Amino acid sequence: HRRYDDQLKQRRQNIRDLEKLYDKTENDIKALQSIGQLIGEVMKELSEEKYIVKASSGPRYIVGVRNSVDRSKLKKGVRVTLDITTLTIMRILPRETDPLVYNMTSFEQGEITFDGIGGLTEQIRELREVIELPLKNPEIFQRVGIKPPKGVLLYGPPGTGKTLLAKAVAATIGANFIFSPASGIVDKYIGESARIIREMFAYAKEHEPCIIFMDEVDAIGGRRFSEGTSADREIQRTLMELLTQMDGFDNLGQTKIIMATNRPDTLDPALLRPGRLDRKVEIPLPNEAGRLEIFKIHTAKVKKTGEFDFEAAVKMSDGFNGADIRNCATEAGFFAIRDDRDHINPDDLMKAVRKVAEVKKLEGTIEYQKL
Amino acid sequence: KPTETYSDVGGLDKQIEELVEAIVLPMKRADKFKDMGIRAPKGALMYGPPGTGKTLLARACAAQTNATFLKLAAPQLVQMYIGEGAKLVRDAFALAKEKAPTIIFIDELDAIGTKRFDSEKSGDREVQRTMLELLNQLDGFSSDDRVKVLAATNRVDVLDPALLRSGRLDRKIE
Repeated sequence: HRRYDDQLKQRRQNIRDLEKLYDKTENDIKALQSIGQLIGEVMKELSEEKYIVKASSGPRYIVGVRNSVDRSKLKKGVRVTLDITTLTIMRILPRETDPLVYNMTSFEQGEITFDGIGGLTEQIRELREVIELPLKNPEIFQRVGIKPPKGVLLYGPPGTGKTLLAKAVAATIGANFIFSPASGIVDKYIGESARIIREMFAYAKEHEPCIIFMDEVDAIGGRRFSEGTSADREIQRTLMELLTQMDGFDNLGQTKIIMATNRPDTLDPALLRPGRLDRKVEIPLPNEAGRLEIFKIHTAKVKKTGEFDFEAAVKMSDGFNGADIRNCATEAGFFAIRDDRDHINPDDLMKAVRKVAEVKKLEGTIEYQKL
Repeated sequence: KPTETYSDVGGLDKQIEELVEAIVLPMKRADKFKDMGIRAPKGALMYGPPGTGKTLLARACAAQTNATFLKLAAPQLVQMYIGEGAKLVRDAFALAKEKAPTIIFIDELDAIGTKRFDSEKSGDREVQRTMLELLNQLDGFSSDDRVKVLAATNRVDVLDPALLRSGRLDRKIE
């Protein structure tokens, strides 16, 4: 009796599962019945029902209005939606210049914090005053009367963790961060090279000032004497846009500009002078006490022995590197494999530091980048 | 994978064992590095007289791993179209995402780099663009120690001092 009934009860559950598939399939045709809509920004207001909106392709047309939109938000400076057939305004969308998300989102995954960049504390407490404080309690600078700093320059010898400085500050504030590589925005197009900089400062008002980051820019800061320039003239307008932005009449000082580079001299001396970049923060070789905090950082998550060395690792490598310790952590793993040990020999840790002395041979001694 | 193996070479085992510790052992022993927390070397520097077996030794190591290989020449990163060379390095590590255990080879590392600020001509900048991609991509989603790159160059004299880091090239193999 219940054998035939239980078979139909299981089919009844499959009937309701197909009912959701019926509407889902019918909605596919309903989604394909829709047409395309042109997106443009209002340039000039011709009349009440007549507007001039520039299409995304660059032509302009005189478009009408409908009863489903409000003419108060259809004025200039607001991105609207046009029609691809009769060329009229249909709907209203929020203002987004060039919605490139990979440039807007920094892909934050917490790894290194202020305790992992330690040993730089002399320069770490220097950054948090001009970054964390004005983005938290801006009235401190307003009571004295000084204007909040706009740009911050992070430079130094390679291997000191300047790249990790972007992820360390971003792991605390938790606000928005815009990563803009130097050679990723140089893609050759008409008027696009200077427009990319205009984007980040345009999105800073709607997305809140937060922090904008620049990664290893060796290019736009050059004088560029003319050999023919080999199509790079598009980069010249990129430098002009960056200089005119700081001196522009728009409200600034809330948005922080973090620009890191290998050496400062390649940057535009117009930027290095006051009025645009007010903050030059050097990250030189840490002192004897600064390196000691870093060895505990790399040996924390790594399985070690309780005899792991403290202050002798600083005395082993002097003047050869003095910057990147993480090289020593990688070399120490190979000595334990030959001896068939999971834990690292404290003597092999000192041998890995001695090996690094002959690893670099890249010269790169920096006495010239102080200024 | 290529057709070259370790049997076709001899007497280079001193330099071969240095290559086995780069793209060979950290790939199979990765289970040990994850438990120990030790990061594998991101790459290995190769230099010497141009008439060595650096092209053959790097070829013998690629067939033993039996993994997807990618060959990218440094002079090929410079093109007349701006941004095309920047997309080469950007799309080179993009294939290291879909296929995680891959091998990238860069021939003539000295081909891309310079300073060129003080003196006349104001440099070039049609070169250093793709060099900044090598610094940014290896500091990006990459450096999971499946991206390990074999860097082959002639001499050590002319090179960018910023090309060597614990996140780019570790073992310098003479």
